[PDB]
Amino acid sequence: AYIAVPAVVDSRSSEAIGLLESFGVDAGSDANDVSYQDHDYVVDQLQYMLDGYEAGDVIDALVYRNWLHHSVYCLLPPKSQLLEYWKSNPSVIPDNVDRRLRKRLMLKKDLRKDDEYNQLARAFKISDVYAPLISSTTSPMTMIQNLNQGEIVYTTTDRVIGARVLLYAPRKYYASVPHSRFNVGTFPSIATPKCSVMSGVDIESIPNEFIKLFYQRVKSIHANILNDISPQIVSDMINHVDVYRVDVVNVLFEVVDVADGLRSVSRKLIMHTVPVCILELLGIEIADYCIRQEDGMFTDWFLLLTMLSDGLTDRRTHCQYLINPSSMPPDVILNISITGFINRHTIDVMPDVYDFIKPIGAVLPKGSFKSTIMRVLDSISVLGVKIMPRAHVVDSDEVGEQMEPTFEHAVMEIYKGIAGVDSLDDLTKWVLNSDLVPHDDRLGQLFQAFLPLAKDLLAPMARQFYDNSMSEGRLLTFAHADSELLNANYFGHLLRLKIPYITEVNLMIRKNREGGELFQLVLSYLYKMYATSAQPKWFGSLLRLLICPWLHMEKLIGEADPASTSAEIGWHVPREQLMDGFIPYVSIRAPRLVIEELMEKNWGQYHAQVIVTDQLVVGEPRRVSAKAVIKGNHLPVKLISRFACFTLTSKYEMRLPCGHSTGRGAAYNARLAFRSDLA
RNA sequence: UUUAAAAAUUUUAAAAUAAUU
RNA sequence: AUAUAUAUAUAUUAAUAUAUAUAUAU
RNA sequence: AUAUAUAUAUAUAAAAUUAUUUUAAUAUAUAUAUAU
Ligand SMILES: [Mg+2]
Repeated sequence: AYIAVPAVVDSRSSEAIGLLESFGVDAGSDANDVSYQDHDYVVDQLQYMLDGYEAGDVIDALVYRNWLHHSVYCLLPPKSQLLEYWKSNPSVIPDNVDRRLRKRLMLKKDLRKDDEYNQLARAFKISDVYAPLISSTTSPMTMIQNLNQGEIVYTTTDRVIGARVLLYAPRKYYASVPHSRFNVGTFPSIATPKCSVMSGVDIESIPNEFIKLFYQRVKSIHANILNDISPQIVSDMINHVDVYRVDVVNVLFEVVDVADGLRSVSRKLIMHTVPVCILELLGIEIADYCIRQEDGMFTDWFLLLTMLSDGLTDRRTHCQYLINPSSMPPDVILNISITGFINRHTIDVMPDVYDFIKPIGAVLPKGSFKSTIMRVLDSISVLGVKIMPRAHVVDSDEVGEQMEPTFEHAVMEIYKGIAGVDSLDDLTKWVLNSDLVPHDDRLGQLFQAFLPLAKDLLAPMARQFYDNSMSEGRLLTFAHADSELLNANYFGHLLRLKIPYITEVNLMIRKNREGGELFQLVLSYLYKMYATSAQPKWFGSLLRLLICPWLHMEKLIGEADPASTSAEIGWHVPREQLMDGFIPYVSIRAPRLVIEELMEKNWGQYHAQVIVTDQLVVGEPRRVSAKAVIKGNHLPVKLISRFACFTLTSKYEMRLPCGHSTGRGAAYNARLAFRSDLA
């Protein structure tokens, strides 16, 4: 038998990870008959072969492979070096080769200029000697056919796909498996009657993007002849822990209005890739739930779910939904009822944009729940780590509040430029009519005045504020539009974000804000008009990274020794220059065997000017604030491998638990240095 | 009966000088 | 005695900054 | 923890349009002619 899965299957590691409990199969037992297959090199060959050929030809060829039929290529050097190898060590010559050619190669002459051997080599071709010879222009369908029928195939090129490539001659003449009745691996085929494909995982959620292309192309042409089997059917047929790889499903639920004992389904939705660990933690299963529980504010485990995922779309009309944040009708979600779970798979929580250790700027619209998400995020501290303290995050209003006329006060006086308004309430009435969605022309006349305030005041103030903030440690900073972080030249990762709710209603729900609620809302419209359209991309994309890796590591280092499983890596200054103390800058947490490996890495080729001060901090541990400015290069994440759970924010500060006296401050030209205990 | 029209192609890849965006 | 071209032959392949180790002194 | 001398290694400076000038021995030896 043979089964194909949407994932890169390997015979070494895929047994360790399993992949079958991954996709949701109950293979767990003394099964030892589901033998995997090596498709790493096959994916690499597919990528290399799409470079020259066409995707349709390559995929429609590779689909007709009999993966349970062992075979192999072996490439020949070109004709010249081939003949050189025929000559030297001549007792390997196939008998097809011409009698004259063999009789002339068996001679010990220099072969400098043999008048007849030159002709005999000119009229010699490789294709006649070795029978199955693929081509330099094979037009690959015969490649897969010849791999299907036979044991060895002879190529004169490297662009081949289907099996491994073996060398024919020694390296000089070139330039620079048992079955188990339940074989599995990627790349479905239709070679036999027993090839099956495991359904249950959507096509748009496949993460590899080459397996994804292969599946799309094969499933749009061979839909009616493929054998689909779900994870339950596969289960019935059968019957250095990596962090940042989490299992995700999505929840199927509908809205219910249980008034006076009469159930009434109202709407059906899909939560779109909440991670499985959070559903396990919160104890979510098939039952009814109330998602407010008091005073019309969400119960906040529901808020955590909605903020840890992508967004929910209606199942009737396949479009996004954006559930209502208020508690006023027409639409109010007060009671839901989860009904099932569909496609499960792993994803890489580490975004590709994040490779170096640097600050993070998360742009959100105005009316989002930034305050409540901060209140909910500052509490988590898994292994005594405090993954996101409240002091490491920069509020969105801070850069505008630090001005003599603050920014919002500066824009409140904008009604003087209009032809005639005479008051802020008349401005809010002249802009949007008797609901939101203001008049676009009037909003444009207002934006032409709002813009110079944002380009001439806010940008110059922010260009200094973000520098001052970057000096004193990594911080997670928010904003109301990417243009704020782009005009003011912001350093760090620029993550746009978005929330699954209607943010414009929060601007009416919240009361005690400067100016009327209508003014806050018009201000949000102006920021949204100053936005430079680009994909906001689902706020949960960040919170999933923030939370998920720690929960997994808590299973591995839940009970080990804190001294043996810990570390900290900061800027070092020698015991002199007191006219040793290091600023932390990072706090690693990982098993002992990886701390041993991190203990020996360089960590010293990274420099920065640390400027210690003499100011005291109200916090308990007696410590003095400091600063630091990296010079040359930034710490890449590869050093802190995928097996440790580090922190993303940190303040710069030094503790002084010896001879308490703060003298004069200074700059010292620190050097990075690993700092753990004995372990 | 002897003479003659002859091809005006490119975008010419790099290295130095000068002018410009 | 010098050089140029003619035929052949032969060999042949073409500023600043930083890091590391040695030594001497503190 | 540092200073000086030494040795080794590394990083840094672009694209386009226009016009002009230069890019088939490397060397020697024998036989031929010529010039100084
Ligand atoms: Mg210019």
